[PDB]
Amino acid sequence: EKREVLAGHARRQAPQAVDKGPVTGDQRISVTVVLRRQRGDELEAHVERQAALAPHARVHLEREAFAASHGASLDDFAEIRKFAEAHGLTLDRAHVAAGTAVLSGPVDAVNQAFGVELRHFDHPDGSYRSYVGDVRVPASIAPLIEAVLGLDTRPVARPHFRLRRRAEGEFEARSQSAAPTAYTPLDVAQAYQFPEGLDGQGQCIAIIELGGGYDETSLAQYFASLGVSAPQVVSVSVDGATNQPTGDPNGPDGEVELDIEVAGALAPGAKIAVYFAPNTDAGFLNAITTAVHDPTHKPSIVSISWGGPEDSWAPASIAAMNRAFLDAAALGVTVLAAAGDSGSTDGEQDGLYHVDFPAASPYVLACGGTRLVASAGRIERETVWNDGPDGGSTGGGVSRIFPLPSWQERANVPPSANPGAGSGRGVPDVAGNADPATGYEVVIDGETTVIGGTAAVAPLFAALVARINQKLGKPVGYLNPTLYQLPPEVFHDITEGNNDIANRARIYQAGPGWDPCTGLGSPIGIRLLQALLP
Ligand SMILES: [Ca+2]
Repeated sequence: EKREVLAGHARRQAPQAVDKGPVTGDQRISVTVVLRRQRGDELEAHVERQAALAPHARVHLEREAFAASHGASLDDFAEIRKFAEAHGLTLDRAHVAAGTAVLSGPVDAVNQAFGVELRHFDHPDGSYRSYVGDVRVPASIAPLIEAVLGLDTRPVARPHFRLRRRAEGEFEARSQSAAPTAYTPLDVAQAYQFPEGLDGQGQCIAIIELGGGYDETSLAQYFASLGVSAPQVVSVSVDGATNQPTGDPNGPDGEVELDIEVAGALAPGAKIAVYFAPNTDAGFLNAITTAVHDPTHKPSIVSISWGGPEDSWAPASIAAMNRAFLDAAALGVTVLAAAGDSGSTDGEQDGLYHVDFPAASPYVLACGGTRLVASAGRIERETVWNDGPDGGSTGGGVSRIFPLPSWQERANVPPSANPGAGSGRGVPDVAGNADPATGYEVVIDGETTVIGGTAAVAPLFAALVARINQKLGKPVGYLNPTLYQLPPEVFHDITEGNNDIANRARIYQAGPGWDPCTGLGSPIGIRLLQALLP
């Protein structure tokens, strides 16, 4: 019958990608379809509505009631199964609350079902399969499908951490005022006045990982060296991915282990659930929906240190991710994400500034990066993290996908620096120490070293939220609107520096109040808690 284009799936060949022929032989391949769901408008409105309410008197939805009220319908899954069967695909697994389904079949079947021709591509960052053109499905099913992910398997995200390269002191003079010292997460938390007497007991922090793994020896050695009891850590497999260390310190293991060590050191009473998934748009989405809707571990917080330029994703994939973050906000789950570690250009050399996703989502607490100089438990100096082209810098900027939220509009978010300007959601929301030169001591694959990157800030603040949730007795959930309504005295304002590592324009620059390098600044823990208490 007639076919219909599914919006947001158009793709031209990627820059630097080389076509290596059609995918054939017909091995079995899997994709994730995102279905329409019941009462989608009400869901968005409910969250957008609760904004005018302090998170300690709001009404969030419950996981057990969510599927029936806002999940995809069984009638719709039946139609998706009919569509699958009619094209040689199988509906392998349904996720009712999240409103998604995994379908698999030989390439010819996937090609036919979605109106694409999958091709092999070689690229400097890794070979993958993808399509050039658009996705078209039978008109009869088109209304039921909002997105198809996994057709393109290019690595979708980068873990936003960096290993320290320089540790040696100044020749004929060893001083301390910005380096070459390092901190434990506890030292940083003290500088940010995290509320004490709290360890996150009763909370579960979900940590999303798109590669690598952790080993118990590195973790045990780390916590023992701090003289603290280690948190309970469990691994969760998504789409067949598992806890699989590779042994490379600059590989995904570095991210996995720093995430656990930073969050665990500060909220050792929290259960840390680590969700492993493939590094593809489908894997990333499935890791987030699995954690957000997890009936077993029931996380109250999700920490993400992986991401990619918002323009490197298919629009339909970003929309599906954003919907999963809307679910988290509706369910009272806080989602934090590193804002990027490659400055205002986010690792792209096309002559444009780019912000990183998921940080760009209005439903995510975007975490920027600073260089922190602290001593005797106090902040002596805190500036924008910018160590140049090869050293990295905090992500930050103006989204070209998401409009400026009403709750963020009074902050000093500027128009985009790109040609044409234009308003958009400002990145980041808050910031914390991320400079490897004033980094965090960690144990990665058995060795003691120092790391930085905004990848450390998401777990740092995830632990802060866990402590605050413990004190409040109930989860704070979606915090963004609240943060922008709080008095400025709740934050340590960063006013000096810029996150431009591409040119001399000082792209974006810090200043009094909100800026596109550090957002509202570093939270002052005890003040934030006090402001959230009834
Ligand atoms: Ca500022």
